[PDB]
Amino acid sequence: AEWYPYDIKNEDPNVLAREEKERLSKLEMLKRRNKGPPQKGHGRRAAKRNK
Amino acid sequence: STSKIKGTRICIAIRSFDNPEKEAWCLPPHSRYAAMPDTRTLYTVLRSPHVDKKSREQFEMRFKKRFLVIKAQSHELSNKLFWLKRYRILGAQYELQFHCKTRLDMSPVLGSK
Amino acid sequence: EQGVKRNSADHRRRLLAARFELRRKLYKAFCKDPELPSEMREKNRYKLSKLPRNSAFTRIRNRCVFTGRSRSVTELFRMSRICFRGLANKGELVGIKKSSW
Amino acid sequence: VGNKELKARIEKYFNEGNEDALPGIIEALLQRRLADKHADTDDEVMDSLQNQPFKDDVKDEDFESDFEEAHSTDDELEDLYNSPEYVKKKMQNNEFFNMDEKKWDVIVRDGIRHGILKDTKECEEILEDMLHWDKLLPDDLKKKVEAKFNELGDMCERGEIEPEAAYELFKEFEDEMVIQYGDQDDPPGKGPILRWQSRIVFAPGGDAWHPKNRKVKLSVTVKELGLSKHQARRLRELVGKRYDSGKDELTITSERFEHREENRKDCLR
Amino acid sequence: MSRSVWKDPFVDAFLMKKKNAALNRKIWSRRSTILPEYVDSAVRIYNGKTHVRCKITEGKVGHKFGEFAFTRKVKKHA
Amino acid sequence: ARKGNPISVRLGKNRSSDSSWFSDYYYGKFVYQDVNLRSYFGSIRPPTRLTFGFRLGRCIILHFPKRTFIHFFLPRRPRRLKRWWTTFGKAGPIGCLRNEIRGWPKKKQRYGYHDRSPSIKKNLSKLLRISGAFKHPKYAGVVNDIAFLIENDDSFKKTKLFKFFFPKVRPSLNFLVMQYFFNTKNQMNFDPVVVLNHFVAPGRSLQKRIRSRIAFFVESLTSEKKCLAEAKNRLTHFIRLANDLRFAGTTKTTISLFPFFGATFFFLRDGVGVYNNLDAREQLLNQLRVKCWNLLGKDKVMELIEKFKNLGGIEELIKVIDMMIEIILRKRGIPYRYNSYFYEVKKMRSFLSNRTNTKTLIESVKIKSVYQSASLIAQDISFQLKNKRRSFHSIFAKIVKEIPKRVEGIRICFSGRLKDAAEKAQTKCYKHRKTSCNVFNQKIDYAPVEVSTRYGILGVKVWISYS
Amino acid sequence: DKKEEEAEQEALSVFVGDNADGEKFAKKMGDEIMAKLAEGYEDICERALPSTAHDALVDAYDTNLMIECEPEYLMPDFGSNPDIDEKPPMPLRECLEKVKPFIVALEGIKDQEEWEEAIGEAMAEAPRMKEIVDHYSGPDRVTAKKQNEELDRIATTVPQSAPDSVKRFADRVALSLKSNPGWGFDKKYQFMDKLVLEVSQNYK
RNA sequence: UUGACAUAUGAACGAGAAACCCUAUCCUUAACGGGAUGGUACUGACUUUCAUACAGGUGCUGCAUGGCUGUCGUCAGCUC
Ligand SMILES: [Mg+2]
Ligand SMILES: [Mg+2]
Ligand SMILES: [Mg+2]
Ligand SMILES: [Mg+2]
Ligand SMILES: [Mg+2]
Ligand SMILES: [Mg+2]
Repeated sequence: AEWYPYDIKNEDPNVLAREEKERLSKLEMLKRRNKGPPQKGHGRRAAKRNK
Repeated sequence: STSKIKGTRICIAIRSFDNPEKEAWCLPPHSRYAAMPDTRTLYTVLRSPHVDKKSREQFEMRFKKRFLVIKAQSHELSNKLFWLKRYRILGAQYELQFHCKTRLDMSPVLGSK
Repeated sequence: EQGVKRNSADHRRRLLAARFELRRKLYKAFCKDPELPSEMREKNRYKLSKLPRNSAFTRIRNRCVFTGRSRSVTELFRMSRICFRGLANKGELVGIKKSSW
Repeated sequence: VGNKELKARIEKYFNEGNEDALPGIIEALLQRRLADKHADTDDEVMDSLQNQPFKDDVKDEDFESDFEEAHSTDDELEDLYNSPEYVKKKMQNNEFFNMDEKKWDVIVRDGIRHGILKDTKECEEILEDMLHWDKLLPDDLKKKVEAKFNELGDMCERGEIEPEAAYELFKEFEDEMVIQYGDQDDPPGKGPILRWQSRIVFAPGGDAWHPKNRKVKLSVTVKELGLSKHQARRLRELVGKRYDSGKDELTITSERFEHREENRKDCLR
Repeated sequence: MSRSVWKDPFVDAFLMKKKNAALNRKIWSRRSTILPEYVDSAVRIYNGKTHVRCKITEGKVGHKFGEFAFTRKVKKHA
Repeated sequence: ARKGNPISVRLGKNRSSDSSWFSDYYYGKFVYQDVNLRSYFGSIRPPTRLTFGFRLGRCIILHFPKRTFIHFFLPRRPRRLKRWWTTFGKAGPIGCLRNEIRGWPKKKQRYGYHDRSPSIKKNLSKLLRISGAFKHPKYAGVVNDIAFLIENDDSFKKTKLFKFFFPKVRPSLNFLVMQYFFNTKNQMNFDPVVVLNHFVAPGRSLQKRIRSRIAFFVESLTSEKKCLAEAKNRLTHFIRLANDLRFAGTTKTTISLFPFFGATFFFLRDGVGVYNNLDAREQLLNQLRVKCWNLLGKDKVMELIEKFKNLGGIEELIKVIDMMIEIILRKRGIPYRYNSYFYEVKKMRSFLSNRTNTKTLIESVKIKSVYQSASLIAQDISFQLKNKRRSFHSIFAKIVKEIPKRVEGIRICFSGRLKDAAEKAQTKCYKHRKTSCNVFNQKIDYAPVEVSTRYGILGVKVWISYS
Repeated sequence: DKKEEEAEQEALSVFVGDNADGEKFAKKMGDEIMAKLAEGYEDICERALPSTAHDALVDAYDTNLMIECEPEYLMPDFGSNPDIDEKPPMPLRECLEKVKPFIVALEGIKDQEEWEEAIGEAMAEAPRMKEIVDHYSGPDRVTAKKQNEELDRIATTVPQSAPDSVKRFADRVALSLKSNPGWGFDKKYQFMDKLVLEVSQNYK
C-alpha cells in the first residue's frame, strides 16, 4: 500500500493556486468561443432526442 | 603485527555508490582498511518509446563497500559509540559491528553440572 | 489520494488488499489444517470465497508512479522504462551510470 | 464584559490599523480576570492566538528584494558545473565536521588548562569506589566493620541509648581508627568467556529501521563449560551444526524477535 | 487416508448456502465444480453473451460449469 | 544510436551528481524524493513582469542519518541603480469566543513521505526557557573569565575550545531523567551508576576513599525491612548522608564537560546559517516596553489597583499582559524586520522536516550570472518566449553579447511552429564558437525546456561549454 | 531621504502612543514591583517574540534528541549480561538518590538544601521529558516474553466445548506466531483474537 | 450520473450530530454494490448533503507539435 507515494507540491498552496489558475484560464478560453462542456443532462444527442 | 585483530573491537562497513577514497578526510580513524569486491546490476532498456527493439541502452548500478577495523577496549566502547552515532560519511551508509565479551554466570546451572 | 488518474484503481486495490490481509491469512490457515472438522473447514472456505476479489494480491499490478504505464515497470525504481531512460540520461538517478564494458 | 462584547473589541482592533480598541481590550480582559467567571475561556483564547495560522502571504517583490539584500554574490564559481565539488570542499574546510573522542578530550583538557573546566580525577575516583568497593576493601576489615555496625545496631534498638548522634559518633571514631589502621584482554570476574556480536545500521533520512538491526550472535567455547564427555555429546546432538568442532565453538544466533535486546536475552536463555 | 485429492473442488460462495435452490436460474459462475448433489437440475450457464441451457446428469459430475457452455462460435470458411 | 545527452557520458568523471547518498533498504524512497523535490523546487516563485523570479541553477542534496542538507544556487537580479508598526488585516477571525499490555507498535514506512505529525518545538522551547536559562549567578564569573581570556590572552585563540565554541535543570540530572525514561520505555536494564561514566573524561585523599568504601558497604548490606528494632537503626542510618555531602566546596567553573550538550553546540555550528534578526529583536523589545507602559495607566487603572489590593498575587497580571502581547503580535503578522526569503525558507523547512522525519537545512548561494548553467539559460529563454517581446535571432544575439568569458561556446536550438505564418514546424539552430560534444574531457552542459504557446509546444535545447 | 524617516517616525509614534502615561504609571506602582514586572516581560519576550538564535538552538536540540533517543540505536552496557529475569526498574527518585555523592561531587552542591531544591525541580521537570521521549522513541517496546505469554493466554481461551483438534490448531498457530519477527505484535494478538472469535461462533 | 478523483461559489443540517473509520458482525446480490447491528474517534476559517462552473475521455489528427527513436551511417563527409 506504500507503492504510490505522496507528492510534496501539495504542501504549497501557491503551486496549487497556479495550477488551478491555469485550468480556469483554459476553461474561460473555451467558454468565450462557446466550445466548453455542455450542460449535464442536456447533451447534443440528448438535445436531438428531445427535439 | 599484520595479523588479524581478534578481540574487543568495532568494525565499520561503509557502502556507497562512490569511492570513499575520494573523500578520505571524513572517514573515522581505523586500525585496518579493507575493501569488498565491486558488485553491479545491469539494466537494459529500449531506447525508443515505440517499436525499435534492436536499439538498446545499457546502464549499471555499481556497489562499493569498504571494511574498517577499530581496535578498542571494553571501557572505551560507549564513549566511542556516542560519537559514532553522529558521523557524516559523504554519500554513504555505514554499519557498526560490535565484538564484546562478558563472562557466563554458571550459578543457576552448576547444580545440573 | 496520489494524483495520477490511471493509478487510481490499482491504489484502491492496494488499500483494499492491505485491509483484508489478516482475514485472508486466517481463513487460509483454517483451510490448511486437515485434522480440523469438516464443517469448520467449509465455513472458512465460504468466508475465504466471500472476501472481495479486488482485495486479492494477484489483482495488484505494478505501475509507473509518474505516468501510470502498466508495462515494463522496474520494481526498484517504480517507474517505466521510458521514464527510467529519461531520468538516467540526465544524471538524475543516483548510482545509475552508462555501462560500457 | 462578556465574550460577545469582547469579540467586537478584538475584531475592531485587528482590521483597522489604528491603536484605538486596545484600552477597551485591556479593560474587558482585566474585568474578566477580576470577576474570574470565564476562567476556562482565556486559555483557549491563548491557544487560538498562539497556534492558529495567520495571513503569512509573502509577495514576490518582497521575496526577491529580501533575498537580494541578505546574500553577497559568490566570486570564485564562474559556472555551476562543479557545484557539488564546491559544496564538498566547503564541508572539507570545517575542522569540526566530524567529532570523535580524541578531539573532544583534547578540547576538554585545554579548557581545563585555562581554568574554565575542572579535572574529573575526583569524580572518577568516587565512581571507582561506587562501582568496585568490595575488591578495594580488605577482607578482615569487612567483617570488622560489620561486627561494629552489628554492635551499634544492637545498642541502638534499646531506646535508652539515644543513639541519634551517639551511634554516628561511635561509627565515626571506628571509621577513623579503621582508616588509620588500613591506610598505613579477557573480561573481568570469573567464569567461561562469552563472545557477543551486534550490528547497527545507520541509514540516512529519518527512517532508522533496517532488517540487519535485530540479529545477535553469542559464541562460547564448550571446553570452558566443564562438561563431561556424555554431556558434551548430548550437547552436540541437541545443537547440531551450530557447533564447530575445529574451533570447539558453540554459536547461538537469535533473530526471531523484533528487537536487539530481546535477541540478546534469547541467546542467553 | 481415504482421500486421493487433498484439496476440495472449488465452488463459489453463493452456491454454498442455498445449494440446489441457486441452480434453477441463470449462472455466471463458470469456474464452479458440478457436485454429485447437483444431478437432476437445469442450469443456464453464461458463455459471455447468453445463458446456455444445460441439464445436469451423472456424467457431468466433477466437471466445471463452463465446459458445457461454449464461448466461441464454431466457425466456417466460405 | 542518435545523439545522446552530454551529461550521461561524463557522469562518473569530470562531473559529479547533484545528490550524494546511499541506501539499499531505502533506495526507492530517496530516488523518488530526489526527482519529486527537484520538480517541486523548480516551480517556486515564477518570474512575473515586475519580478526576476526564483531561478534554480543547481540543487545539491546530501543525506545523512536524521539530517539532510539542501544547497540552492541562484543568479543575482540584474538591475541598474542610480511598515510593520501599522499593519492590519493580516490576522483574522477570532472564534472560540463562546489495552495496557496490548499496545500498538511504532508505525514504519519505507517508500514515501510520513503523514502529518504535531510538532515538538513548543515543549523544547519550554524546557530551554524555564530551565537552563544560564542567567543563574553560578555561570557569571566563568563567562566573565571567558571574556577576559578572549580579550586578554592569546592562548585562548589558537585553542580548539575557542574555535569550536566561537566560530568566526542543571545539565547533569536532566540527562539522568532522559536516560531513565529512554531506558525504561524500551525495557532496558537501567543502572544509573553506569550512566555516570558519561560524566567522566579521564583522557592524599585515601581517608575519604576508605570512609566512602565503608559507607557503601553499610548501605549495601542493609534495606531488609519489616522490623522495627532495625528501623530504629534506619532512623540513625544517615551515615551514607555523610558520604553524600563529603565532596562539597566552592565552585568556579562552568561545565562544558560531559559530551552530550557539547553535541548540541556541535549541531548548532552547522545550522545557524547566514541570517539573524537580533538587531531588530532588541529594537522591538525596547519599544514594546514603552508601548506597554503607555497602554496601562489611561484612567482605567481602578481595576489594576483593585488587583494589587486584593492579595499578594499581583504577578498574575503577567498572564493578562501575555494575552495583550499575543494580541498585538497577532495583529501584525510576520516578525518585525524578519527576512521574507528566510521566512519562506523556514516555512519550507518545517514541512520538509515534518514529512521526512529529519532536520532539513536549506542554504543559498548567490551567483553572478545566469549563464553559469544550461538550465538557467534554458529557463531564461523559455520565460523570454512565454510573453512575446522579441524573436529568436535577437534572443541569441543578446545571449552572445553578454557571454562571460568562461564560456568557450554555446548552442541553442528552437523547435515548433517558429513562424506564425506557416503551419509546418521546423528547427532553427544557432552556434557560437566551440560546441564539440564528442570530446569527453570537455565540460559540456545541456538542458531542454518546453514553452507553452497558443499554437502548441515550443522546445528549446541549450548546449554550453565551459573552460 | 525625508519621507522614509518621517513615515517610520510617524508609525513608531502611533505605535508607542504618548510617553506621559508610562512615566505616570511607573511612579504610582513602585520600583521593586516594576523590577519584577520587567523580569516577567523579558521572560515573555523569549517566548512571544521569535528569535533566530533561539530557533537555531531549538533545531540543534531537536537534532541531538533525534540521534540520541532513537530506539534502533540502542546498545546496552558493554560489560553486562542481558537481564533474563526482566526485573522491574526502580523509581526515578530512587535512581537519583542512588547517584547522590557523584552528582554532589560533580555539580557543586554546598549543602543538603541545594540538593533538595535540585531534586525537586528535576522532579517537576520530569513529566515533560516523559512526553519528549514519548515523541522521539515511540509508544513502548513490550518484551518478547510478555508478548509470548499473552499469545499463549489467548489460545487457552479456545471455547471449552471445542474438540481437541481445534485446541491443537490454536496452540500450533500461537507457536508459529511466537517466532515470527515479520509480524507486528498488534497483528499477532488480533490474529489470535479473531481465531478465538471464529471458533466461538460454532461452539457456544 | 457534479460521478472513482480536483477546485471554486451559494444554500441546508450539525457545539458533538451525521458522514468517516474498524481486530468488526449478520442478511441479501453472479459480482460491484445494497440493507441492518455494534464499537472508537473527530468536526466551527471546520465536516457532510444538495445545486452548477465542471470533473472525465487508450476518441480523431504524428500531415498541427514538444520530447524520444529508426534509417542513410562510424559513411567521411557537411558548412562558414
Ligand atoms: Mg549481491
Ligand atoms: Mg492521460
Ligand atoms: Mg500480476
Ligand atoms: Mg474507453
Ligand atoms: Mg513524422
Ligand atoms: Mg521506421
